[PDB]
Amino acid sequence: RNKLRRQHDYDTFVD
Amino acid sequence: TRFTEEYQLFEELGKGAFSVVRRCVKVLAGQEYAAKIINTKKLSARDHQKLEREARICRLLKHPNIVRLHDSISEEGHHYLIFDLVTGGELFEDIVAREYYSEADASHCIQQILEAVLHCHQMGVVHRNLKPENLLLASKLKGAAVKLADFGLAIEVEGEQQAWFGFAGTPGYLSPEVLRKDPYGKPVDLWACGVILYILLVGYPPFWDEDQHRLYKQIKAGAYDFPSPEWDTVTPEAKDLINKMLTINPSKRITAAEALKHPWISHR
Ligand SMILES: Nc1ncnc2c1ncn2[C@@H]1O[C@H](COP(=O)(O)OP(=O)(O)OP(=O)(O)O)[C@@H](O)[C@H]1O
Ligand SMILES: [Mg+2]
Repeated sequence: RNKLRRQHDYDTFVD
Repeated sequence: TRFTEEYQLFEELGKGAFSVVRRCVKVLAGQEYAAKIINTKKLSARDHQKLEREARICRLLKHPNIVRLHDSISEEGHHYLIFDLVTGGELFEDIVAREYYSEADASHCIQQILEAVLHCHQMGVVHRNLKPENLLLASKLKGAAVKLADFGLAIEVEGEQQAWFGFAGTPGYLSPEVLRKDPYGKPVDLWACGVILYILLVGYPPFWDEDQHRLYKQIKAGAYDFPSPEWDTVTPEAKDLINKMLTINPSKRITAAEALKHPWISHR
Protein backbone atom coordinates (compact mmCIF):
# COMPACT_ATOMS: atom_id res chain seq x y z
CA ARG A 1 0.00 0.00 0.00
CA ASN A 2 1.28 3.52 -1.07
CA LYS A 3 3.39 5.33 1.63
CA LEU A 4 4.42 8.98 2.15
CA ARG A 5 8.29 8.85 2.11
CA ARG A 6 10.88 11.63 1.55
CA GLN A 7 12.59 11.29 -1.88
CA HIS A 8 15.77 12.94 -3.33
CA ASP A 9 15.76 14.93 -6.62
CA TYR A 10 17.55 13.67 -9.77
CA ASP A 11 19.33 16.16 -12.14
CA THR A 12 19.93 13.27 -14.69
CA PHE A 13 18.35 9.89 -15.69
CA VAL A 14 18.97 7.26 -12.90
CA ASP A 15 17.82 3.63 -13.59
CA THR B 1 33.92 39.63 1.65
CA ARG B 2 30.44 41.03 2.71
CA PHE B 3 29.35 37.55 4.00
CA THR B 4 32.42 36.74 6.21
CA GLU B 5 32.19 40.32 7.73
CA GLU B 6 28.42 40.62 8.48
CA TYR B 7 27.14 37.01 9.05
CA GLN B 8 27.70 34.07 11.47
CA LEU B 9 26.98 30.42 10.42
CA PHE B 10 24.93 28.04 12.69
CA GLU B 11 23.27 24.63 12.06
CA GLU B 12 22.99 22.82 8.69
CA LEU B 13 19.40 22.63 7.25
CA GLY B 14 20.31 20.52 4.15
CA LYS B 15 23.11 19.50 1.74
CA GLY B 16 23.62 19.31 -2.06
CA ALA B 17 26.34 18.14 -4.52
CA PHE B 18 28.51 21.31 -4.23
CA SER B 19 26.34 23.25 -1.71
CA VAL B 20 25.03 23.44 1.88
CA VAL B 21 22.08 25.40 3.40
CA ARG B 22 22.71 26.77 6.96
CA ARG B 23 20.86 29.10 9.33
CA CYS B 24 22.95 32.30 9.65
CA VAL B 25 22.65 35.56 11.65
CA LYS B 26 23.43 39.01 10.22
CA VAL B 27 25.15 39.85 13.56
CA LEU B 28 24.73 43.71 13.83
CA ALA B 29 21.04 43.44 12.63
CA GLY B 30 20.02 40.61 15.04
CA GLN B 31 18.25 38.91 12.05
CA GLU B 32 18.45 35.21 11.00
CA TYR B 33 18.53 33.94 7.35
CA ALA B 34 18.97 30.68 5.35
CA ALA B 35 22.42 30.85 3.62
CA LYS B 36 22.82 28.57 0.60
CA ILE B 37 26.66 28.20 0.44
CA ILE B 38 27.97 27.05 -3.00
CA ASN B 39 31.64 25.92 -3.09
CA THR B 40 32.92 27.53 -6.38
CA LYS B 41 36.55 26.14 -6.20
CA LYS B 42 37.25 24.73 -9.74
CA LEU B 43 33.46 24.74 -10.56
CA SER B 44 32.67 23.76 -14.23
CA ALA B 45 31.31 26.41 -16.71
CA ARG B 46 27.95 24.47 -16.74
CA ASP B 47 27.77 24.46 -12.88
CA HIS B 48 28.52 28.27 -12.91
CA GLN B 49 25.61 28.73 -15.42
CA LYS B 50 23.28 26.76 -13.03
CA LEU B 51 24.32 28.93 -10.01
CA GLU B 52 23.74 32.14 -12.14
CA ARG B 53 20.35 30.73 -13.40
CA GLU B 54 19.17 30.02 -9.79
CA ALA B 55 20.38 33.53 -8.67
CA ARG B 56 18.52 35.18 -11.63
CA ILE B 57 15.25 33.21 -11.05
CA CYS B 58 15.33 33.84 -7.23
CA ARG B 59 15.85 37.65 -7.75
CA LEU B 60 12.90 37.67 -10.31
CA LEU B 61 10.31 36.08 -7.93
CA LYS B 62 8.70 38.55 -5.43
CA HIS B 63 5.55 36.85 -4.01
CA PRO B 64 4.15 36.23 -0.49
CA ASN B 65 4.07 32.40 -1.19
CA ILE B 66 7.68 32.27 -2.57
CA VAL B 67 10.87 32.32 -0.42
CA ARG B 68 12.58 35.74 -0.88
CA LEU B 69 16.25 36.23 -1.84
CA HIS B 70 17.68 38.85 0.63
CA ASP B 71 21.19 38.98 -0.99
CA SER B 72 23.68 37.27 -3.42
CA ILE B 73 27.40 37.49 -2.32
CA SER B 74 30.41 36.24 -4.37
CA GLU B 75 33.54 35.64 -2.17
CA GLU B 76 36.80 33.85 -3.25
CA GLY B 77 35.79 30.13 -3.48
CA HIS B 78 32.18 30.44 -2.09
CA HIS B 79 28.90 31.98 -3.34
CA TYR B 80 26.17 32.89 -0.79
CA LEU B 81 22.45 33.04 -1.70
CA ILE B 82 20.84 34.55 1.46
CA PHE B 83 17.09 33.83 1.77
CA ASP B 84 14.51 34.92 4.40
CA LEU B 85 14.39 32.06 6.98
CA VAL B 86 11.09 30.09 7.05
CA THR B 87 10.81 28.45 10.53
CA GLY B 88 7.53 26.38 10.39
CA GLY B 89 9.29 23.42 8.71
CA GLU B 90 8.31 21.53 5.55
CA LEU B 91 4.72 20.83 4.44
CA PHE B 92 5.94 17.15 4.28
CA GLU B 93 6.49 17.09 8.12
CA ASP B 94 3.06 18.67 8.79
CA ILE B 95 1.16 16.13 6.55
CA VAL B 96 2.93 13.17 8.34
CA ALA B 97 2.16 14.63 11.85
CA ARG B 98 -1.52 15.44 11.01
CA GLU B 99 -1.84 12.24 8.81
CA TYR B 100 -4.06 14.22 6.29
CA TYR B 101 -5.72 17.68 5.93
CA SER B 102 -9.47 18.46 5.88
CA GLU B 103 -10.83 19.53 2.44
CA ALA B 104 -11.01 23.14 3.75
CA ASP B 105 -7.36 23.03 5.00
CA ALA B 106 -6.15 21.20 1.80
CA SER B 107 -7.93 23.73 -0.51
CA HIS B 108 -6.43 26.73 1.36
CA CYS B 109 -2.97 25.02 1.21
CA ILE B 110 -3.21 24.09 -2.54
CA GLN B 111 -4.65 27.60 -3.31
CA GLN B 112 -1.43 29.25 -1.97
CA ILE B 113 0.76 26.68 -3.82
CA LEU B 114 -1.14 27.51 -7.09
CA GLU B 115 -0.66 31.28 -6.54
CA ALA B 116 3.15 30.65 -6.15
CA VAL B 117 3.11 28.43 -9.29
CA LEU B 118 0.99 30.99 -11.28
CA HIS B 119 3.50 33.74 -10.35
CA CYS B 120 6.45 31.51 -11.48
CA HIS B 121 4.75 30.67 -14.81
CA GLN B 122 3.76 34.36 -15.43
CA MET B 123 7.50 35.22 -14.86
CA GLY B 124 8.70 32.49 -17.33
CA VAL B 125 9.92 30.16 -14.52
CA VAL B 126 9.17 26.37 -14.34
CA HIS B 127 10.20 24.88 -10.92
CA ARG B 128 10.31 21.18 -12.08
CA ASN B 129 10.73 19.95 -8.41
CA LEU B 130 7.33 20.68 -6.71
CA LYS B 131 6.69 18.35 -3.68
CA PRO B 132 5.77 18.73 0.03
CA GLU B 133 9.51 18.85 1.04
CA ASN B 134 9.90 22.06 -1.13
CA LEU B 135 6.96 23.91 0.54
CA LEU B 136 7.80 25.62 3.86
CA LEU B 137 5.30 26.78 6.55
CA ALA B 138 5.77 30.39 7.82
CA SER B 139 5.14 29.18 11.46
CA LYS B 140 3.86 26.20 13.60
CA LEU B 141 0.49 28.11 14.08
CA LYS B 142 -2.53 26.55 12.19
CA GLY B 143 -3.18 28.10 8.71
CA ALA B 144 0.37 29.67 8.55
CA ALA B 145 1.45 30.74 5.01
CA VAL B 146 3.08 28.22 2.59
CA LYS B 147 6.25 29.27 0.69
CA LEU B 148 7.69 27.63 -2.46
CA ALA B 149 11.45 26.95 -1.96
CA ASP B 150 14.46 25.25 -3.62
CA PHE B 151 14.70 26.70 -7.21
CA GLY B 152 17.90 24.58 -7.76
CA LEU B 153 16.15 22.65 -10.63
CA ALA B 154 14.09 25.66 -11.90
CA ILE B 155 14.39 26.63 -15.63
CA GLU B 156 13.65 29.79 -17.65
CA VAL B 157 11.18 29.37 -20.56
CA GLU B 158 10.17 31.78 -23.38
CA GLY B 159 6.36 32.27 -23.17
CA GLU B 160 4.55 28.97 -24.00
CA GLN B 161 7.62 27.56 -25.94
CA GLN B 162 8.39 23.96 -24.84
CA ALA B 163 11.46 21.75 -25.51
CA TRP B 164 13.22 18.66 -24.14
CA PHE B 165 15.06 20.53 -21.32
CA GLY B 166 16.49 17.25 -19.91
CA PHE B 167 15.54 14.85 -17.11
CA ALA B 168 15.20 16.42 -13.67
CA GLY B 169 12.75 16.08 -10.75
CA THR B 170 11.67 13.72 -7.92
CA PRO B 171 10.36 10.23 -8.90
CA GLY B 172 6.88 10.33 -7.23
CA TYR B 173 6.21 13.87 -8.66
CA LEU B 174 7.66 13.44 -12.20
CA SER B 175 5.20 14.21 -15.04
CA PRO B 176 4.61 11.65 -17.83
CA GLU B 177 6.19 13.98 -20.47
CA VAL B 178 9.52 14.15 -18.49
CA LEU B 179 9.54 10.28 -18.10
CA ARG B 180 8.60 9.82 -21.84
CA LYS B 181 11.54 12.24 -22.61
CA ASP B 182 9.15 14.50 -24.67
CA PRO B 183 9.02 18.31 -24.91
CA TYR B 184 7.67 19.91 -21.68
CA GLY B 185 7.17 23.19 -19.80
CA LYS B 186 4.87 24.90 -17.27
CA PRO B 187 2.42 21.92 -17.15
CA VAL B 188 4.97 19.63 -15.34
CA ASP B 189 4.43 21.84 -12.24
CA LEU B 190 0.60 21.26 -12.37
CA TRP B 191 1.11 17.45 -12.52
CA ALA B 192 3.17 17.71 -9.26
CA CYS B 193 0.35 19.91 -7.75
CA GLY B 194 -2.00 16.94 -8.43
CA VAL B 195 0.36 14.54 -6.57
CA ILE B 196 0.58 17.06 -3.63
CA LEU B 197 -3.25 17.67 -3.49
CA TYR B 198 -3.80 13.84 -3.52
CA ILE B 199 -1.32 13.54 -0.57
CA LEU B 200 -3.00 16.44 1.37
CA LEU B 201 -6.44 14.69 1.32
CA VAL B 202 -5.49 11.06 2.31
CA GLY B 203 -1.82 11.38 3.47
CA TYR B 204 -0.26 8.87 0.98
CA PRO B 205 0.82 9.37 -2.69
CA PRO B 206 -1.12 8.40 -5.86
CA PHE B 207 1.96 6.67 -7.42
CA TRP B 208 4.31 4.39 -5.42
CA ASP B 209 6.36 1.20 -6.17
CA GLU B 210 9.49 -0.49 -4.65
CA ASP B 211 10.49 -0.91 -8.34
CA GLN B 212 11.27 2.50 -9.96
CA HIS B 213 10.66 1.12 -13.50
CA ARG B 214 7.14 -0.02 -12.37
CA LEU B 215 6.61 3.45 -10.68
CA TYR B 216 7.42 5.22 -13.99
CA LYS B 217 5.02 2.81 -15.86
CA GLN B 218 2.13 3.77 -13.44
CA ILE B 219 2.85 7.55 -13.78
CA LYS B 220 3.12 7.42 -17.64
CA ALA B 221 -0.28 5.56 -17.74
CA GLY B 222 -2.02 7.77 -15.11
CA ALA B 223 -2.80 4.58 -13.11
CA TYR B 224 -4.02 6.24 -9.83
CA ASP B 225 -7.32 5.42 -8.03
CA PHE B 226 -9.41 6.46 -4.99
CA PRO B 227 -9.63 3.33 -2.81
CA SER B 228 -11.79 2.76 0.33
CA PRO B 229 -11.65 3.59 3.11
CA GLU B 230 -9.69 6.92 2.94
CA TRP B 231 -11.53 8.25 -0.23
CA ASP B 232 -15.02 7.25 1.15
CA THR B 233 -15.98 10.80 2.34
CA VAL B 234 -13.94 12.91 -0.18
CA THR B 235 -16.09 15.21 -2.43
CA PRO B 236 -16.22 14.56 -6.21
CA GLU B 237 -15.15 18.21 -6.81
CA ALA B 238 -11.84 17.43 -4.96
CA LYS B 239 -11.46 14.32 -7.18
CA ASP B 240 -12.35 16.41 -10.30
CA LEU B 241 -9.50 18.97 -9.66
CA ILE B 242 -7.04 16.06 -8.97
CA ASN B 243 -8.16 14.36 -12.29
CA LYS B 244 -7.62 17.63 -14.24
CA MET B 245 -4.16 18.07 -12.61
CA LEU B 246 -3.27 14.38 -13.17
CA THR B 247 -4.09 14.60 -16.92
CA ILE B 248 -1.49 12.66 -19.01
CA ASN B 249 -1.79 15.02 -22.01
CA PRO B 250 -0.14 18.31 -20.87
CA SER B 251 -2.10 20.31 -23.54
CA LYS B 252 -5.36 19.23 -21.82
CA ARG B 253 -3.95 19.52 -18.22
CA ILE B 254 -5.53 22.31 -16.09
CA THR B 255 -3.28 25.43 -15.74
CA ALA B 256 -2.53 27.32 -12.47
CA ALA B 257 -4.94 30.18 -13.46
CA GLU B 258 -7.72 27.64 -14.37
CA ALA B 259 -7.09 25.61 -11.13
CA LEU B 260 -7.48 28.82 -9.01
CA LYS B 261 -10.99 29.29 -10.63
CA HIS B 262 -12.03 25.63 -9.91
CA PRO B 263 -15.08 25.72 -7.55
CA TRP B 264 -13.33 23.45 -4.95
CA ILE B 265 -10.81 26.37 -4.56
CA SER B 266 -12.77 29.59 -5.52
CA HIS B 267 -16.30 28.91 -4.05
CA ARG B 268 -14.67 29.08 -0.57
N1 LIG C 1 14.30 29.87 3.56
C1 LIG C 1 14.46 28.67 4.11
N2 LIG C 1 14.21 28.51 5.42
C2 LIG C 1 14.36 27.29 5.97
N3 LIG C 1 14.77 26.16 5.42
C3 LIG C 1 15.04 26.36 4.11
C4 LIG C 1 14.91 27.54 3.40
N4 LIG C 1 15.26 27.35 2.08
C5 LIG C 1 15.61 26.08 2.02
N5 LIG C 1 15.49 25.43 3.22
C6 LIG C 1 15.80 24.03 3.53
O1 LIG C 1 17.00 23.71 2.86
C7 LIG C 1 17.00 22.31 2.45
C8 LIG C 1 17.19 22.24 0.95
O2 LIG C 1 17.99 21.08 0.59
P1 LIG C 1 17.29 19.86 -0.22
O3 LIG C 1 18.24 18.74 -0.41
O4 LIG C 1 16.05 19.47 0.50
O5 LIG C 1 16.99 20.62 -1.61
P2 LIG C 1 16.28 20.27 -3.02
O6 LIG C 1 16.87 21.06 -4.16
O7 LIG C 1 14.79 20.26 -2.84
O8 LIG C 1 16.87 18.79 -3.07
P3 LIG C 1 16.12 17.39 -2.95
O9 LIG C 1 15.66 17.25 -4.39
O10 LIG C 1 17.07 16.30 -2.47
O11 LIG C 1 14.99 17.63 -1.98
C9 LIG C 1 15.68 21.75 3.01
O12 LIG C 1 15.80 21.24 4.33
C10 LIG C 1 14.79 22.98 3.09
O13 LIG C 1 13.77 22.75 4.03
MG1 LIG D 1 14.23 20.46 -0.66
